Amino acid sequence: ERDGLFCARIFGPVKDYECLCGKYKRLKHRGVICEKCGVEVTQTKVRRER
Amino acid sequence: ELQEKLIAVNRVSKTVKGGRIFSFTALTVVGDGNGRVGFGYGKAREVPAAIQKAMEKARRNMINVALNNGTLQHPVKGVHTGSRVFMQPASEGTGIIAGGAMRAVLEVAGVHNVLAKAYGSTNPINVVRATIDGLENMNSPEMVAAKRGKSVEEIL
Amino acid sequence: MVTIRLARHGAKKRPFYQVVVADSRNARNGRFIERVGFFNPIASEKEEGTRLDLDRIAHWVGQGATISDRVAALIKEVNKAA
Amino acid sequence: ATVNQLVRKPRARKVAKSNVPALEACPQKRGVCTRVYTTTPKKPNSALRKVCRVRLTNGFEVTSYIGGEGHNLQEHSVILIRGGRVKPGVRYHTVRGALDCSGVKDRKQARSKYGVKRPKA
Amino acid sequence: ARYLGPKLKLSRREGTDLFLKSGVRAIDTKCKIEQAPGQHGARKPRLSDYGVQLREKQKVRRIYGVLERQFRNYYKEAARLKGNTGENLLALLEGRLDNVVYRMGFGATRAEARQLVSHKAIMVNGRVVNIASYQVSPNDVVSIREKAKKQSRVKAALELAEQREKPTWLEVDAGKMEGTFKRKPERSDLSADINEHLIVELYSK
Amino acid sequence: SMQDPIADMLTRIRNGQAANKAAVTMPSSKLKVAIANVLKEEGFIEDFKVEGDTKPELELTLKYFQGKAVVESIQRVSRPGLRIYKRKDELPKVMAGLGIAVVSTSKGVMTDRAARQAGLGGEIICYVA
RNA sequence: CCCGCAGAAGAAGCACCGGCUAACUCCGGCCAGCAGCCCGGUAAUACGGAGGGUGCAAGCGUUAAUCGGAAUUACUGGGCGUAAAGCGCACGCAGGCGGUUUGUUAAGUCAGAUGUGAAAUCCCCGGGCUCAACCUGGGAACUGCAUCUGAUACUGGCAAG
Ligand SMILES: [Zn+2]
Repeated sequence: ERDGLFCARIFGPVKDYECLCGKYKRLKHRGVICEKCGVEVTQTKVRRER
Repeated sequence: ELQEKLIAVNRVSKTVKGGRIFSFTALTVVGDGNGRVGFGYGKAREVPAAIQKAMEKARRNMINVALNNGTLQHPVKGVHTGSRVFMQPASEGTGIIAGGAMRAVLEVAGVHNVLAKAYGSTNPINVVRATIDGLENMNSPEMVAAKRGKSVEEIL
Repeated sequence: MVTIRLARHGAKKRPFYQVVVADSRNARNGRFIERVGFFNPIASEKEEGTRLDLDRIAHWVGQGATISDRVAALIKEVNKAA
Repeated sequence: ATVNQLVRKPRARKVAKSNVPALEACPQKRGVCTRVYTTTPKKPNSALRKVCRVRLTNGFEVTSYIGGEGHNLQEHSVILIRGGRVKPGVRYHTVRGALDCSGVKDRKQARSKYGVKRPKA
Repeated sequence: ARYLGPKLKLSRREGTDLFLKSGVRAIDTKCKIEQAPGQHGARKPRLSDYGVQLREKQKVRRIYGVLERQFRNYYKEAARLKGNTGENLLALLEGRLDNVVYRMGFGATRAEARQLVSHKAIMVNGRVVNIASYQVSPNDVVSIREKAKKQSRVKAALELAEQREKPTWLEVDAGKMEGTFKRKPERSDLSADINEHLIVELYSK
Repeated sequence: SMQDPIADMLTRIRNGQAANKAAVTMPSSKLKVAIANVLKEEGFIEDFKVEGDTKPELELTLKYFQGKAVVESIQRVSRPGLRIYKRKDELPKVMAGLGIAVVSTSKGVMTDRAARQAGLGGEIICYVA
């Protein structure tokens, strides 16, 4: 849910180094946050500490 | 980490008693987006193997370079056997200006902002060799300061 | 003789005059000795549509020159603008 | 190559001749077809290539290839020509649809290039 | 003077989502976004050096909706100007009135924005500007006029924009329906996927 | 016959550096000598020494760093068949300035950058790099 | 120029898709046909047609013509053993070049200044047409020429070596 309890921008992307919605499907720009996603771009265990 | 660009492929032939036996040649090159660069020229009956061979060759026999922030350290020429090459550091934003295989060598080399033309033959192989030459010959301001026994500020 | 007159130097329906000192016989927009100001008839507000280099005018008249009526009108306006 | 030699006798610009002199720098020119006929191509082709000798307006006599499948052309037939050589001794192209030249029949592609009208349907 | 055909086809050809449809419904549902258009879509051989550059150029042009001559002119202008050539070009593209409007969120798509601009809906500094190519300057407020303020489409567009995150280089008010073009955008603010350099190279043939 | 001794000097330097000769020697001249001054002043050479009364003999002592020569390149620019005069605003840079270009000016001989600072052009004798 | 009315209404073509070179399939016999340079003889992505597609767009194409690419006259910027390219060999006027040191001059040369270098055009910074084109203020430049004052390293000249 964007943006509910289990958000994207507030915490992180479900998938590792992926915008959950759609951009960055390789290992080049880890961090960009486009208008279509309102999502960070890090590890799968990054949400466990945030 | 390392990226890699298959520049060119070419079919080549051997005449024998029976007929024409075709093999293939693969000119690839690689760079880490920094000074290091290296090119591979492989051959095989079939393309996939030839290119894999070149990727191997390039991975090794690499060569380091001194790259001012995103560009060169000065205007240079570099030549191989028919392909003489003139590159000139170019302002941020300008992008890599170059025609073809040279574009690729630069692209993997990590340089970003150049003006490059090629005098003479355009044989991909020779001209990429000339690029690597003109990149290897190049010296950085600290390195001149060293050769000459001086402070960099002395040289500005 | 040498007259102080206008030169239409602008665009269609949007004249923009340059006042100039030039010999009479020369064409309107032709050979001019010199340019002493300008006139913008179609000048918008808060801009100076008109500007005149008065001494250079004042020199030439003493040199014995003729002044287009409009140019005279424009000088007066400035003296009265003043 | 010496500076002084160039001084003495400077470099000479290679004058290329026009390959369509009969046009004499006219994009086209009118003519009358003294004779229409066909001719055979130099090895390795095989055709009965339609062609016509044309006496021009200006007074040059030449021969003109004929594009398209089927023309109407005859002798004493007033035509226009545009240029363009066919790969012998032929350098010039008949503009279909001009002054006596019909347009090709039953063509629907490149209708311009043979002077054919848009179809109505 | 405009591309009037299928929008998603273009996107398909490009490879990416060009944002040629509002974004209510996801692009994967509307069309086979991965597959290229036409009978020979599934076949995808690696393109040439020239070809990739051309494709890139098309993408950018498609995104903004700028035909070729205009694009060329823009490029030339960028070249003339001081600074990074490609980024200058990008900035110029952004600066277009319609694009600005779209960014603000008064148009669902860029096309919509353009249409709005055409139809004398938008004002720039309280003066009705009708040209989509109008280069909006820094500190130039741009608003919907009182006649076009009642339109249901505008509010929808705004809503859509809201779902999408905002650009830093603007400042827009949903109630007032007026946005201030604060500054010309930095390259970092724009999308990273656009290889401006390729475009530059293409014109530097 | 000898048409340019400045040329001869530069060639001799080139070849000594090429051949791994410690020093090199040749007939002495004033311009030659001020050039040697210069080069020392820019640390491409270890030292020059003129010797002789009548036909004195200049001797440059070459320089080697990490084995390889230190004058990477040296090339004349003006020459008797073609002279090369420049205005201060027109002064080149050698190697994007990592090098030098010897120049004569009305205030003696000196490198390009010193000339710039001084604010006056002249005769570009040679580039060194 | 502004205000009112009605209703998507009245408004999209050209060229190409063998490679160069963006764009691919089906249907029709070295003919008919294409073509800028390098296809067609029965499975033609190259001829014609359909389909699909590509790129431009109120235009699109051909033809004509200039510069480019062409460093393919190479001043910048080429060459001549075998690819084109060293006179068959010599002397030698004109002519070009000119070892080294001192003195002078200032011609070339550099520096500074005066005069000019129409306007317009180009470009930089501005303004005005709803924008652009367009108009338009101010600069800059016009690389140059003449005249003055200087510098003297070089080249040159004059005098001595
Ligand atoms: Zn994303």
